[PDB]
Amino acid sequence: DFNNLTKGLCTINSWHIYGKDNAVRIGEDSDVLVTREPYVSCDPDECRFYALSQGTTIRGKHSNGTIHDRSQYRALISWPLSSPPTVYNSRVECIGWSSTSCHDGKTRMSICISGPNNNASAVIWYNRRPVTEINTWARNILRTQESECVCHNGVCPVVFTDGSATGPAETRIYYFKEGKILKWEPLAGTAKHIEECSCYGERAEITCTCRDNWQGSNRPVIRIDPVAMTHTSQYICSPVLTDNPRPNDPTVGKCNDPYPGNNNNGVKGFSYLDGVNTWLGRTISIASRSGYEMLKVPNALTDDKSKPTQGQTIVLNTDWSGYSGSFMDYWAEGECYRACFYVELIRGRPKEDKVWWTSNSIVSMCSSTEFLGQWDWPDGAKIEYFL
Amino acid sequence: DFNNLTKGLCTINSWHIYGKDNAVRIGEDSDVLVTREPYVSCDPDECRFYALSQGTTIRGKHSNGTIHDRSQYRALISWPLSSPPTVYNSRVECIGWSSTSCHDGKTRMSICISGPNNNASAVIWYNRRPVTEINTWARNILRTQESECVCHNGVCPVVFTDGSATGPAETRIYYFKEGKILKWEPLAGTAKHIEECSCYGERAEITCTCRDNWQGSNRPVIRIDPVAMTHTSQYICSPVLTDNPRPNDPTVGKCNDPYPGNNNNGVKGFSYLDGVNTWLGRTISIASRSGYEMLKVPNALTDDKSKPTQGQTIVLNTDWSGYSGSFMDYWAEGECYRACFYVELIRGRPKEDKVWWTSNSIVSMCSSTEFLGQWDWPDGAKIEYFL
Amino acid sequence: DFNNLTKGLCTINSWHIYGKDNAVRIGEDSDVLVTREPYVSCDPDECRFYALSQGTTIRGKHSNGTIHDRSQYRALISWPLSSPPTVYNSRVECIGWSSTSCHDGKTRMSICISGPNNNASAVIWYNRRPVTEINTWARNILRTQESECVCHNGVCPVVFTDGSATGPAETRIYYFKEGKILKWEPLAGTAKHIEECSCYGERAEITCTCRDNWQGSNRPVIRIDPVAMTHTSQYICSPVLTDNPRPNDPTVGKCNDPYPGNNNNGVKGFSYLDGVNTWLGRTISIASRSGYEMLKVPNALTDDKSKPTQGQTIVLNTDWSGYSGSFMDYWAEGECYRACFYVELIRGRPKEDKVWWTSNSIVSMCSSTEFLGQWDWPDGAKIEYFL
Amino acid sequence: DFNNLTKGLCTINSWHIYGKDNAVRIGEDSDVLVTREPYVSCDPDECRFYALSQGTTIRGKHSNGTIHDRSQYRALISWPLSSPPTVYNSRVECIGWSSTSCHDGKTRMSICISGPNNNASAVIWYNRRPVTEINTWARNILRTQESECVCHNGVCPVVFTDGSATGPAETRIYYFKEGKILKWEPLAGTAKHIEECSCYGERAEITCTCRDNWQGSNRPVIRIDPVAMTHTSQYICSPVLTDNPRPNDPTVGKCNDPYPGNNNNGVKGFSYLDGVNTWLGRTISIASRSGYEMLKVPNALTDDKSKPTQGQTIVLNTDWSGYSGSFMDYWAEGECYRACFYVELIRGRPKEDKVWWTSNSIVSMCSSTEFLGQWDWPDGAKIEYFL
Ligand SMILES: COC(=O)[C@@H]1C[C@H](C(=O)O)O[C@H]1[C@H](CC(C)C)NC(C)=O
Ligand SMILES: COC(=O)[C@@H]1C[C@H](C(=O)O)O[C@H]1[C@H](CC(C)C)NC(C)=O
Ligand SMILES: COC(=O)[C@@H]1C[C@H](C(=O)O)O[C@H]1[C@H](CC(C)C)NC(C)=O
Ligand SMILES: COC(=O)[C@@H]1C[C@H](C(=O)O)O[C@H]1[C@H](CC(C)C)NC(C)=O
Repeated sequence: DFNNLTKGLCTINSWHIYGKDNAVRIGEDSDVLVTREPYVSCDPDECRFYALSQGTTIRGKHSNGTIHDRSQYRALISWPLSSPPTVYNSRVECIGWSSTSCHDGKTRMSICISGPNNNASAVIWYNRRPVTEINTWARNILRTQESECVCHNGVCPVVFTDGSATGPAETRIYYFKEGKILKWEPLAGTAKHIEECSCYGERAEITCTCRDNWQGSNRPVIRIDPVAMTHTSQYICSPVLTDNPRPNDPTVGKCNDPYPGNNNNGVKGFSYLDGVNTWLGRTISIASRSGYEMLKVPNALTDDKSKPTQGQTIVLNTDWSGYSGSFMDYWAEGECYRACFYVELIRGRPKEDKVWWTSNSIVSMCSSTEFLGQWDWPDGAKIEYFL
Repeated sequence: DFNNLTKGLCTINSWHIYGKDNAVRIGEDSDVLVTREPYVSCDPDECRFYALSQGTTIRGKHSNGTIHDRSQYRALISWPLSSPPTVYNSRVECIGWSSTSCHDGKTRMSICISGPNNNASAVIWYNRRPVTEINTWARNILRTQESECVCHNGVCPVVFTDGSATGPAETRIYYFKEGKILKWEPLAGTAKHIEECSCYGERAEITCTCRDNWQGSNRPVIRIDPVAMTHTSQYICSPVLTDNPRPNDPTVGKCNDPYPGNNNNGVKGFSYLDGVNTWLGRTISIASRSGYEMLKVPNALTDDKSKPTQGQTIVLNTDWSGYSGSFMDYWAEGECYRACFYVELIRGRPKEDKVWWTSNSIVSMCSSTEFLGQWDWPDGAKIEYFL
Repeated sequence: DFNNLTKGLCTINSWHIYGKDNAVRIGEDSDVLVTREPYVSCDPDECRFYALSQGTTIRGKHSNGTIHDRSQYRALISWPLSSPPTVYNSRVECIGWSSTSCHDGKTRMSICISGPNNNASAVIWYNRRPVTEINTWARNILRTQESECVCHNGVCPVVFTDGSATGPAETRIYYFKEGKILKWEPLAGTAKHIEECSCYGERAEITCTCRDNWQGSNRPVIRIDPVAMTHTSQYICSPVLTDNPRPNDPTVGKCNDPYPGNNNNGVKGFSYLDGVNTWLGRTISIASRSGYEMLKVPNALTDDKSKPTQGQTIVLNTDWSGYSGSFMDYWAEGECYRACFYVELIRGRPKEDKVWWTSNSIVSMCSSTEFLGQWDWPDGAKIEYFL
Repeated sequence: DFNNLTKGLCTINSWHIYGKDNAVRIGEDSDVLVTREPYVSCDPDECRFYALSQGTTIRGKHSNGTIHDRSQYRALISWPLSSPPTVYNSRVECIGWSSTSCHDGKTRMSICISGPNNNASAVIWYNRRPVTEINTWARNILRTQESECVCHNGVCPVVFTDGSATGPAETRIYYFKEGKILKWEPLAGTAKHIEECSCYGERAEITCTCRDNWQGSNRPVIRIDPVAMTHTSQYICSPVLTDNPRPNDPTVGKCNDPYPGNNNNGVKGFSYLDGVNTWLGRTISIASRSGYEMLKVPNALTDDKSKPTQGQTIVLNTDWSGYSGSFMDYWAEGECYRACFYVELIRGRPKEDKVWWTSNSIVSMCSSTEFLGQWDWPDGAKIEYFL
């Protein structure tokens, strides 16, 4: 049967290490594919790492220029937890340069979009075979979440966006079931721009924390109802701004508008909005994608004045970070859903340009009800060795 | 039970990306085997890429001279969809330099022919064990389809050819069932020469579009009946000639004779003859194997005057193409058979001779009922990196 | 159902070769991960090699400095028996720099501890998903056995230690069941210091032979009761001292105190205390970790005067050895539990410093009731080839 | 249930290609292990290649000196049919420098012998776990078949030899069942010396064709009865001598004595003694291990004057050959047992000494009832590329 979001989030008193692949370190001497936009996603019997390959190894020569986001050589691949996406272990889910993937409890739905900027198309795969296609509707880079979607009794919502990435665009929430479109609706609510949504589900409710790439430094939130196939948007009120770049933390935030200071930019990110048990993610730097932390910000979603009451350093401020998304092993044993997340430790261009490539590692963690000590999880590689 | 061709072809209003392995790109730095004559074929629980290995990696030194078609080091290998045929992932189906393979719904039948030009032999494997052998009957390079065959209630027809490749030869249609020969018949119909057939089945009918290597630029078609174990040959009337090389498109074509202009040459190819829902494949160039397109030519099979009413670019005219064959996931969910095909993106010799090898990548697509945007799918490699 | 320790140890009249991976030899030309602290552990349907990867290949450049014990790039990996821990075959059980792992008959429990020296945390995984966490309690390198634990009717005891490694510390015996803590107790008995325990079970009794890293050269023994969840500590009376370094063998040993001569040092080790059928392991050298032997010392556990009555050379005195732990295929056929053990053949730093790395191979053997001839099992590699 | 030899041999009117791995070619650029003494053996659901690894890749530096037969780094490995024994695909069955392996229909029994020349020991594994050990009985290199054994209703006979390899020695026929010794008997019959036996079974009878390494150029035959656990020895009467080196073919051969001309040497080999349907194998050269042929010698086993009535070239006289053994897919479909065999194409030392290694490829073929054309199957590699 299809998995149903019947549990709530477990209490998050800290975060324990869940997974790390050290792909860039290892890939300096093994056949590791170049990637970006990774994520983690579970099936009923296993969890795996996911990402968009560049169709080349890091040590390979075609790794030169992998700083590019959309090429015909990209594809969503998945592989064994905490292992490196290698040419021999990676499994191609589908071909494209933007994806999302989730398991409905019975089987998996993976979606890859591919094509030219002005005329791309998305293909929904279910049970490893293509079932539905969706053509661009705004003709300007059709794109999806870049992280696991969430299903409920067969329904798996997926947030898409088509149009400008620096002004109003056409965002849509699609409701699929066995790869077939049951219904889709345009973005409603007060969020003024939706990009790469990070989602999670619990108690029949799916919460996606995305990124306002044009005006907000205070990421938008899209709360979805998988049963009524309806949703709503907004922002995280809290003054603890979580995008990047982003102006410094104010004392009050905006709930239904983008908090200004930075335009036309940002980084995929996530959060766990669950009352007092609410945790946020943010790069530590406000200027670039470096260092990453988790901060317990009670009621951030609604308390336009909320500040951290606890936190945890994930990646030091002197180490490279990047994309961060949420996933949960919905098939795990227990009375609740252990909240997990991943951080993308980008290496290479643009920041480290003595190499011609751009790749990343992965570090993943899940919540603990204990109050555990922390450690920073760097990619670990030495660009020097790559010169 | 054995799968039965009980559906018709789905409407083809466009073509979506199905698979791509970027083997030559990746193989520049990983252990990827040298190949040619690839194809795609599905089982009830998965689909895979297939090809004739050269028994050597691309970066390997024995890759030197892999421009040769028949050596004792060749063999039909299959591997995971959209992955590169590597030394560690490729599975040897059988040994030979010409094959065909299909699944009857219960298990798979793969056939490899091997041996000296004047005295080769074919071996039919069923359920991964050899069952039947067939010796040359014309003593001049025994050869098969080079792409998936099609079964119906246990019967899987396979088109063979023995004799000259530049004049009359002995072509036969064999009817196997569990690897055993039930019956074989000589080529009947008006087709004057049959080489490397591309087939597909629907509504108890198997249609193979082959290539008249000696006189036709307008590929022959062999329509087979798996129940009555009888067939018939002809050509595609349409003036939209689909072989290569080939003279320019006339206004009227030949239905029961080879359309002249080019002799003793051509390229394996496919087509989907289904009334108005009829689609053709052809290299874009008329001189060499470069660029590839799909064109909706209603009734091409019977309308000796038919012209394109719609089309789609698969590979740009400035990129290398090659062999193209048809396959369909006959075990997919749905009311019809989604038509798919693959294009072989040959790299190396003879066209690109600064390297001593000849290999290829793979790009595969299946039909969509939507009207999707297009993108060209190049191999992606840079021979420069290989020097 | 959960496996139950219902058999006794088979008679040990000699030791036959069980497993060897020649990872350092092979890894000189293949992608083999750098490791340390290996072990062997069985499931109901297979046995595998285990170890703490360094997140890098031996030939890789990040192998430089792998002499370090705790980094964020370490992780417990398992792979196919007698094969080398490669980047493509190794499976990540969990992330950390100290582990233990056992199967309760139904599924496996693996534990990895990770973090900064002054504030680490342990994570218990059961059935491949995290279930329980345990924070440092003495704030000075939380650590576990470094070898397989043993379960009984669902209960799997694990010996931990936190605090100084050169003076009194806090050792605890935890009793888990399906990853959940049922109960834990502090170290009782007369053992004055517990480090890296090697355990085995038979007839409802679990016996762990650990290492007194601060004062004893005569390793301590912790006998555990999985049903009553109670234990007891002591030392091996025998004068045949089995740690390293260690003073020369006296005529009488200590039963309830550390036998002096060497302080603040040692090597993980094991033993089989079973009446007259009692066998010990020890490096042959008394100065460093080189050469390894097995010696039948009847009643060593209680006979403060016992001497060898038989023995077997495992690794010559002129070859590098290291850690040694016990495991038994508790799911094997037969009336008893064939005692097995592994020896870690460390290569590289500190002893062989012309290379910048530190890795190891593995050699494993199990007891025979026959009286078999012996052979020494060297790592086999040549550091010269690595320069 | 256990497989039972209930069929007879199919008629052998020719031989078709079954398997080839091109390991040395491929291994010039991929991580292929160095091996010798290969063979092929089937289980109820698959067939695989087997051999004794050298614990190193061909391109690896430890490949230097792999000309040696017994080292502590050797081990019996098995892998996917027609693929190369790679570091990532090879599976270690057991550790040793002499093996044999067969499947009784329920599970597999593999045996590896290891140790010093004057005091080795054999370990019998059943269902992948060690069960029985057997110590040397003549104290001079304990050794087995080097090719698949044959079982009947649970009983799997294995021919061993201990003592001189150039004079009388102690050969024994062991009868195992689930790895346990049921009974063993010393070599009886008129064969004066037994080494590396090649066996096959049909109609409750197991026939092993071995090699008289001290006096015979006309290989001995040991016919075994798996039910009565009794056997008998002899030689192949035929004057078509099949060992190597060997004097030229006489007109009459010896039935119960070694045919003289060459002493203290030979090559593992096989044959199919089945009345008129009797086929022999022999290197084509009489001086070294080069070229290989199959010859239909009716009644060779009993007709001390029999000459070839038909034959087939397997490997040309100008290509390297070596060991040859028999195997049959006893679980194949059909009314008879298709006779198969493998030839070891040794490369490197001693013949080709510009390299410091010694490895091999594999070529395998099975009988056809057809009269198929032939082709020679060379290893394919170019030692030049290895310099
Ligand atoms: C696959 O490429 C990415 O994820 C790129 C990576 C890049 C980044 O932020 O580093 O922006 C993503 C881009 C987002 C817009 C908002 C700039 N999405 C697509 C589909 O092009
Ligand atoms: C395996 O080799 C091929 O597929 C070769 C490849 C070559 C080509 O067209 O590029 O012709 C094929 C040849 C066809 C005749 C018509 C020239 N078939 C065989 C079995 O030799
Ligand atoms: C993973 O690291 C090890 O096993 C190290 C290896 C090192 C050795 O003896 O070679 O000591 C272990 C150390 C033990 C104390 C007693 C010195 N344990 C930890 C968790 O740091
Ligand atoms: C594993 O080594 C072999 O197979 C060696 C290979 C060598 C050969 O003939 O090339 O002789 C085998 C030798 C046979 C005696 C009769 C010389 N057997 C053992 C166990 O040492």
